[PDB]
Amino acid sequence: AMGSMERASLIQKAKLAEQAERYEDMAAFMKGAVEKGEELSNEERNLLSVAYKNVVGGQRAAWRVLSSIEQKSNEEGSEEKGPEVREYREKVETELQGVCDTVLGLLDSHLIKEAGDAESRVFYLKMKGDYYRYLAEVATGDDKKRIIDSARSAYQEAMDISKKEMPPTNPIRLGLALNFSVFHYEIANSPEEAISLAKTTFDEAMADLHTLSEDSYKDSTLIMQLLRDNLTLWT
Amino acid sequence: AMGSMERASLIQKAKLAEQAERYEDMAAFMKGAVEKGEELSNEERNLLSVAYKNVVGGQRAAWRVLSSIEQKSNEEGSEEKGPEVREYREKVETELQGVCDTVLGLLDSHLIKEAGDAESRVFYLKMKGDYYRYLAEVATGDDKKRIIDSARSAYQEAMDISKKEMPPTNPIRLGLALNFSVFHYEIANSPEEAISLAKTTFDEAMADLHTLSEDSYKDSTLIMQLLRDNLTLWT
Amino acid sequence: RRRKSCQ
Amino acid sequence: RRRKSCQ
Ligand SMILES: CN(CCS)C(=O)c1ccccc1
Ligand SMILES: CN(CCS)C(=O)c1ccccc1
Ligand SMILES: [Cl-]
Ligand SMILES: [Cl-]
Ligand SMILES: [Mg+2]
Ligand SMILES: [Mg+2]
Ligand SMILES: [Mg+2]
Ligand SMILES: [Mg+2]
Ligand SMILES: [Mg+2]
Ligand SMILES: [Mg+2]
Repeated sequence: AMGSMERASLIQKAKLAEQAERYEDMAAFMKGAVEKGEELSNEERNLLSVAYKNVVGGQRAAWRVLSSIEQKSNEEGSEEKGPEVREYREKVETELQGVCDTVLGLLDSHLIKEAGDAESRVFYLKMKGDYYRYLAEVATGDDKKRIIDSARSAYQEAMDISKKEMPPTNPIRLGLALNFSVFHYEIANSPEEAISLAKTTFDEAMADLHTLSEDSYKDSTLIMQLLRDNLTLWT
Repeated sequence: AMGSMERASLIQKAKLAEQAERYEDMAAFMKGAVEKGEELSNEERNLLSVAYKNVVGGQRAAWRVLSSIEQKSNEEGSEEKGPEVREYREKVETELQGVCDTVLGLLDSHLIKEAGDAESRVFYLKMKGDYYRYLAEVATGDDKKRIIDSARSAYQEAMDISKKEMPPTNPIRLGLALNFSVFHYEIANSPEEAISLAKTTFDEAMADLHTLSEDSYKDSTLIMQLLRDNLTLWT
Repeated sequence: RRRKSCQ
Repeated sequence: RRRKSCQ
């Protein structure tokens, strides 16, 4: 639907949509920009991520509300209210899966294969792990283990690159470690791995802060605090 | 699209959508329920109003953000950035107008004509004034005066009924007066009428509070405080 | 401070 | 308190 709009206009409108908190529009504009076939700059990758994280975040929050109602509906002593709660949870779930499949499709056609620099490749592989993680959050069937393994594999490739090619304070590296640690805790039933990863990431970043400017220090310490927040919650 | 779903299931799902903060879904479910052709109960009217107020409220907020950017873009000394800001403001505006036209269409086919009790009739005529008011907020052309007059006329009919048939503390009557006062202030360039209406509404409600239960007192005083907030802002 | 309408 | 991920 965005094929007739200039790439630069799509990027401009994505930024306007962000200012207006119109994240569905923002995501549609950024999808259009990706489909122009050119690589994304750092700023453009961030716009893509912000847009879809906000869209799926709303869907995930709604899914959790509905899933909890459905759970309570199926306890002993609860009254049969019909198929409606399940139907509506399924509707939201299918829409969420559709957004995840769209993002994964953009990554596969063809953002990842053209991404050669560590900053872009790690960013996109992190995103791939994230959207498989969101699929795993709602999965229950024959392919659930395979969805979890797809998330794990993308995160692991991103980790391997990030450790070789980025400093331990790099914000992308830090955010990847944060999210892979959440994957371990919440998805893979591996709380010890989650804690170990968060701790080693935090400690290795702390030791590298001395190399940074004031502005980079602020960026890195912000994400380190998210790691610390999880460690405090989990221990 | 909701023609195959039971009325009761649409109402149930509207309530689930509210809990999940999925207001677009909530509005679609309530539109489906209205289109079943039966009158709405008090609770169902409130669900319809909540759903569409939240949808259009998001659109209005986005329109104001974009309109302000467009304004700044057209000041002296600003740099030509192309048609994109105007285009995107127009896109949001058209979507907003579409929602208003949908609500007005439900009211006209056939909620108002079947509404005989004061509580339903005043409620729907207030809604008609509100959605014409939202159309007036974005109007600039040959029909703008006619849109403003349509809002005025609906509000005035609702006021006439409410004064004859409802006590001065009735929450629907109070909310109608609040919104008609905003219409006067913001739309009709009549700040004195807006202030006079808010003041007389507040004072007449205050004199009737003695008749109310604790719970009704809480309901009425909440809306009276909104009138007071506007009077404090405007004087 | 934005004026109030009936929400 | 909900755990943090990268927002
Ligand atoms: C509390 N409250 C909303 C603020 S006025 C109402 O009672 C109401 C009145 C008219 C229409 C819809 C809602
Ligand atoms: C601050 N912040 C988000 C919290 S980790 C980032 O810098 C980022 C890192 C990776 C991917 C997207 C954003
Ligand atoms: Cl449904
Ligand atoms: Cl547009
Ligand atoms: Mg399903
Ligand atoms: Mg390349
Ligand atoms: Mg490097
Ligand atoms: Mg227009
Ligand atoms: Mg009737
Ligand atoms: Mg009466």
